Amino acid sequence: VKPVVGGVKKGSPADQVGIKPGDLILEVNEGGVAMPGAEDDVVGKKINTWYELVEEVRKSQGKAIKLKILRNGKMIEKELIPAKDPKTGTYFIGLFP
Amino acid sequence: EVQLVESGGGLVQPGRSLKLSCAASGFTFSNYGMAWVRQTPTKGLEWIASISAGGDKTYYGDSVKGRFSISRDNAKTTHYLQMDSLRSEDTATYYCAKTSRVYFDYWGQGVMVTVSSAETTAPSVYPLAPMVTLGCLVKGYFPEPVTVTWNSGALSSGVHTFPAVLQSGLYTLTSSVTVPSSTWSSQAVTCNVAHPASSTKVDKKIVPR
Amino acid sequence: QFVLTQPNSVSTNLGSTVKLSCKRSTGNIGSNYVNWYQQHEGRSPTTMIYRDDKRPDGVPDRFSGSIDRSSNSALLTINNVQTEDEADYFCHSYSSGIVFGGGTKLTVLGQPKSTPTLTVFPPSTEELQGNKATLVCLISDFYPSDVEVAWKANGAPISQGVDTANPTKQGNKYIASSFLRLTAEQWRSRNSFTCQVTHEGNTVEKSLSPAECV
Repeated sequence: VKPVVGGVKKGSPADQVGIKPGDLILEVNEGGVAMPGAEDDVVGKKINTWYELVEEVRKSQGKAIKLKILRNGKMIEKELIPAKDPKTGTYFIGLFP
Repeated sequence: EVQLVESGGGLVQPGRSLKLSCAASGFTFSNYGMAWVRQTPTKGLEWIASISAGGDKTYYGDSVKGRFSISRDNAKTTHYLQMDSLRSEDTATYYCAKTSRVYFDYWGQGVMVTVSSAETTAPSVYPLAPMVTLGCLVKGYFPEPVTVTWNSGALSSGVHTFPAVLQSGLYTLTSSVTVPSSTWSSQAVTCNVAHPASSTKVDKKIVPR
Repeated sequence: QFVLTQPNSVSTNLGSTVKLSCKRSTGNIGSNYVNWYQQHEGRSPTTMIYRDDKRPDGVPDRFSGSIDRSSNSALLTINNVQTEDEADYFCHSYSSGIVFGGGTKLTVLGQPKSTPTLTVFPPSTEELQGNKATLVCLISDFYPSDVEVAWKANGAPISQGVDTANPTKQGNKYIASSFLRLTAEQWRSRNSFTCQVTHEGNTVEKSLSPAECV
């Protein structure tokens, strides 16, 4: 399959950030300020199978992440914090496909 | 398996220069930045320099006022610290360390830089003969460090290399290994002494003299 | 830009929980990641904790990290502390520069008393050819770490020419060494030298003699 954005839960992390539907998500990487000399270190993963996304959301462990994605063809990077759910306690962003 | 093997240390006079090397392997070199960090007993850990994965961004710590420059040779999977205008206070053990965005994930074994106008002095090595315990004696060297192995590292368990004493400006230490007497009764046993600052390496077979 | 302050030393007990603190002098601690490194005596550092609270694979799960923003401090917690945990621990963070704490030395009392093992070696013929003689006394497998080292010749205390190293930990226990600088003639003169070590009020000694049983 292919990982495409469809729905955005209002008020959820991505909604507070600015993710709009219909985006192609390429990469998910570690977030937060990096130490000098290590900005270009690769820790993230270039995604394609949509489950690689949700896998890399469980790896997030509630820590901030960057998303390198496509807006009508141009590359754009947005970073956010997955929120701890008050029910079963799972990190979410609010990103329906 | 990840390996960071440092070389290029030793003794240098105040006001001179020394270049250090860190040979990397066991991971994609060009995917990660590298750094140099020094250590002393009195000042603890002090960050020295970092260089980015693409070699195009460099970062210097405020312990060195631009006197050091960092470089990386991606074809040799190595990186370098050029240390100019060296000072007594720059004497330290220098480590290279691989980065992963937010921390130093692996450290090299360390190499020692000593800033001193005393000459390098090579050790005199003597064999110490009486299960069984055998030893190698590294008498009267300067500066630190020395390395001792047994049978080129094929004897690794049972080895003790003892901290040196310092007297009249020269270090002396002893290293020992314990083996079954049946071991001593067969294959030759040799200690291997390396003094990086004099670039010397000695093997001594321990004979039941 | 900021400094990280660590205690000089902490002493705890085998099996206890112990918390090591790391306080940031200026700027909110949560504004950048904190990491923790373990360094054994004479060895390279290894990672205990990175990214505030993640545990590298290979590290026992009795280590955990946390961030206390109210005290602007990072915390390394060790549950069920073990004697193999004696080591130096450095905290680490960064912003525009990279900053280390001054290091905390962790001592764990309460491990088993260890009476020393003694190994002694005479001078080599090769060294005597140069008219010198060095007597070697190796002291290992002892705990705790204070020792008084004394040498005897024919039972009388000898001070001149003695160099004794401070004990050091290697692996799980402590080691020490002592050297006697002699001339070839001083070594040939008496028919006994003794390395004497006193430990926890108990004394162990072994002697060396220029003779031969035959």
